[PDB]
Amino acid sequence: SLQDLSKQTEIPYGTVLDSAVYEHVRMKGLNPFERDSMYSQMWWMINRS
Amino acid sequence: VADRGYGIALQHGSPYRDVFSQRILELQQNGDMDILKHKWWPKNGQCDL
Amino acid sequence: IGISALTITPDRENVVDFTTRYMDYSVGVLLRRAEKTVDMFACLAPFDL
Amino acid sequence: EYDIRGIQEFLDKVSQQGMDVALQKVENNINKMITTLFDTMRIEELNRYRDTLRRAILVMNPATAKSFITEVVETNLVAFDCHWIIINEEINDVDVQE
Repeated sequence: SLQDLSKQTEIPYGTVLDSAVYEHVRMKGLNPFERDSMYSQMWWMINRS
Repeated sequence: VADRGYGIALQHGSPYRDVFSQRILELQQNGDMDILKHKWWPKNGQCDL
Repeated sequence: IGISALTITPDRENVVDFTTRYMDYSVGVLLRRAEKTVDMFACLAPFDL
Repeated sequence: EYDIRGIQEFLDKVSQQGMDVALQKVENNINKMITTLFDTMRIEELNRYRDTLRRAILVMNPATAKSFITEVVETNLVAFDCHWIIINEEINDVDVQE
């Protein structure tokens, strides 16, 4: 599952720059009022460097 | 953590705080607090924390 | 008329009037299968051939 | 598009009575307006800003109000208790139902 993807970090994952999915993850990850924290982890997989 | 910044009391109704804000901004820009922090929390102290 | 993998998003509903949707939008992830782990000589493999 | 000289005897008269009125323009790019909040404010400040939104007034055309509300309500900046007035001279019934 995407949860089981987001828990581990030994295989990295990402997406195409400026895509709708990219900005959607950026939006999800920064929002502290979000119910499901998973995106706030995945963003730190995608935002690296 | 949020909610909190440190502070110290002074006698009510004095001109002191009213004009200290910019002086604190000076002390921040000088890093004078950072010099005091290095003093009181030495980064290469007796032990690795 | 305009038609493609077009996604209803609120910022676009301000200038074009989408119909009712014909299918749901879903985010997914691609992976490579785990090959296979078992072979007939796995009991000899602790020594090189 | 709103010529802010309508709400200019209101922003006067109200401010005798000591209400804490605040303005804000609504951008042409609502999503990036919103995420520019989360990318640039303290968590100490968000928990105060979200206390203001509980009581708000929208002064704008309905096709923007539908796209603003749907963006606020979906990102959870408003709970089950807010009260937003929505004033205009012309809302047709198909938008009263939307």
